[PDB]
Amino acid sequence: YNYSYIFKYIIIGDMGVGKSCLLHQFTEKKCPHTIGVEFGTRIIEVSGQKIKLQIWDTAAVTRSYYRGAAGALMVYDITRRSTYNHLSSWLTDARNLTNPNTVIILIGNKADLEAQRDVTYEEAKQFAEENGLLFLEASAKTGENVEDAFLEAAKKIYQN
Ligand SMILES: Nc1nc2c(ncn2[C@@H]2O[C@H](COP(=O)(O)OP(=O)(O)O)[C@@H](O)[C@H]2O)c(=O)[nH]1
Ligand SMILES: [Ca+2]
Repeated sequence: YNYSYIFKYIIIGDMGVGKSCLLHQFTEKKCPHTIGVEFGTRIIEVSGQKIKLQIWDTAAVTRSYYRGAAGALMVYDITRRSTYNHLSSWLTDARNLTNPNTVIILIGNKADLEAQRDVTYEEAKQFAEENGLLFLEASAKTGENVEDAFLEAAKKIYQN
């Protein structure tokens, strides 16, 4: 496919929140023994425009990809409050290490584990709003809201 832009995304968050899984769900749209996908690409369509997305689970060239990041998916696990409590630390890196146009989107992953919910939708939304973040709850496992996660960022990126 004949893209016209390249948006670089980072994905960041505590270990085990589902970053690789989110990346794989988005880039393959579908192996516990594996380390887990680190990097991926996908040509999406956003406002009648074809854009190549580069997506990197980042946890020299790394610093240069950071500085050129159009978007940043900041991920927590809704079943583990500690991953939510670490969000201000990730946001500091996400802001400090990228550039002034970088669109940050908060993702509350593992939403399918509803019986294990440890963080409310509401408190997380208030954090997002306070910090000017887009915010979705998602499930990398089922695929619920995973495209929207990547596509919502991309639409806001395109407006600049
Ligand atoms: N139930 C559920 N498990 C998930 C989800 N996303 C990831 N996992 C599991 O969480 C574990 C760690 O996921 P991974 O993507 O490697 O996390 P990472 O360390 O953030 O890259 C694995 O056993 C995944 O199968 C999800 O949306 N729902
Ligand atoms: Ca990973």
